[PDB]
Amino acid sequence: KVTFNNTVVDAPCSISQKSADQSIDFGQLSKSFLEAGGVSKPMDLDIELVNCDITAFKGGKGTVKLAFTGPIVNGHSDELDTNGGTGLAIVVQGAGKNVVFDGSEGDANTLKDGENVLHYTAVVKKSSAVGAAVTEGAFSAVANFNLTYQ
Amino acid sequence: APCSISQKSADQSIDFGQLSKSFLEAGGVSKPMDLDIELVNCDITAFKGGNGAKKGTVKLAFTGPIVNGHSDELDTNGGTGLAIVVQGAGKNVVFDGSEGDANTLKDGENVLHYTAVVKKSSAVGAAVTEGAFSAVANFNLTYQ
Amino acid sequence: AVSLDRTRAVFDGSEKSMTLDISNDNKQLPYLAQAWIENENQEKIITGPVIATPPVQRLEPGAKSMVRLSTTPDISKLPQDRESLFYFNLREIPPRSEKANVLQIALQTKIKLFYRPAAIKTRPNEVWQDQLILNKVSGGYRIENPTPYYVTVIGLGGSEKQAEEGEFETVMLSPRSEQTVKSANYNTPYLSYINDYGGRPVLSFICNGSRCSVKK
Repeated sequence: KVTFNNTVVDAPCSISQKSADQSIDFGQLSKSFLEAGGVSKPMDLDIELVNCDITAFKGGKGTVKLAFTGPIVNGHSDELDTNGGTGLAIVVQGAGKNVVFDGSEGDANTLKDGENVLHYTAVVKKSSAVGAAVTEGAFSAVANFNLTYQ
Repeated sequence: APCSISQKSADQSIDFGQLSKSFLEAGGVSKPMDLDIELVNCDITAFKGGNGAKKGTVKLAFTGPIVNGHSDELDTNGGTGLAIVVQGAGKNVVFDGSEGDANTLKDGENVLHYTAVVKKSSAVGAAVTEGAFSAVANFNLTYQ
Repeated sequence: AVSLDRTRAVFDGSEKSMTLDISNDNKQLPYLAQAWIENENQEKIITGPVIATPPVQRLEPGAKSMVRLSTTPDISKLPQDRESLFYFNLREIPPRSEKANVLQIALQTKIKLFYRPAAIKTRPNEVWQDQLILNKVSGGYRIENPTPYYVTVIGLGGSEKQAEEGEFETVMLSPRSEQTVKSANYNTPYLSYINDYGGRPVLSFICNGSRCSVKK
């Protein structure tokens, strides 16, 4: 006789984006425009959930807590501080709600029926820091997309 | 009669390890694993008691619980959606006791080589669920 | 780009070490994978009793590797008749971007890591969650977990279908502990939980007044 053995488990989600380095480019922006109170065009920040059963992020409770984390503009958890000393900050919108990066729970069910991509939009703007001023120069930032399973 | 299964091949185990429910449910197939039947102390030479004996050939047959409509899928004990599929010479094996193809045997020992995999069964409604699974198959030989 | 192989990890106390599989699902670029351990309050711990190694590693495109979980002599100071809670973390470091003015996303997977002493070692598909006791109270039920294991409850309703699809607030009971959850009273209570494999079985109760035990 031959006895076959195996085990089956629920796998955690894996993510990916249109870009291999998981980034979105805001292109060039006018220092004066942002300085005057103008904002960048909201960019599509789409995260594809793969290698898992998405029947936990769907819409229509959740066993997977979802949250974003990154340095924030003091006093503004919804403003993701950036690198480059440009004075700019990044804001991310989920599904009618803003994301916070102080490590606060986000909406883990923002999945539109028939899809495995969570949709967000991100805009660049002058920091809300008192006496902040937009300056020429390239900026960048990294946000941690945290999935904590129960 | 001509041969005898090796002590190690008569009772063997194959462990495919831990698999992803997602992978399986989406049609994923596990890595293959070797399943070898070792025939030892074969005396085909002495298999000369009536040369009708078409060479020292042997046909192997497998038996075990089967998935409805698919006799080439060994059913897993417990659970519901999984299935084991075994291959030889690129040909699938059926678990209803049907004799396989003829294998030429030389004196001494010969090794029948097969490979196995785990996957979702082809049965309708088949749903992969998590947990520990095991499937058992028995085999018998007939010599020609 | 980097992924873990399970949603929870059970560490067999009879073992001194075990491994977890990780993967760089990105076929084009290399990503780094950091791993560390947190205590029950999710605070990072570096000095044991459970250790994660390597703390960081490079994964070429499509590369499969693993993280090792090891224990220190202090592991024996943990209670040996119940489980102890830890958390395992896997977070990637995407390659620095080429473009300027960019935002990058980095995935961090956090899962429960249950230290299971040898004395309570378990068998392949064993169930202990069927020892859960339900006591009806003012506001809902008081879940009682007398087993030496952590039990994660994800549902509680009057039907099997309601236990699963029902809107419930997931709560985890510690070994030998109870807890009250707000809920409507039900004739035939049904509970849903997450087992070692990530499965979500459904338990059916039968009540004898304010007490409800699982139906065998």
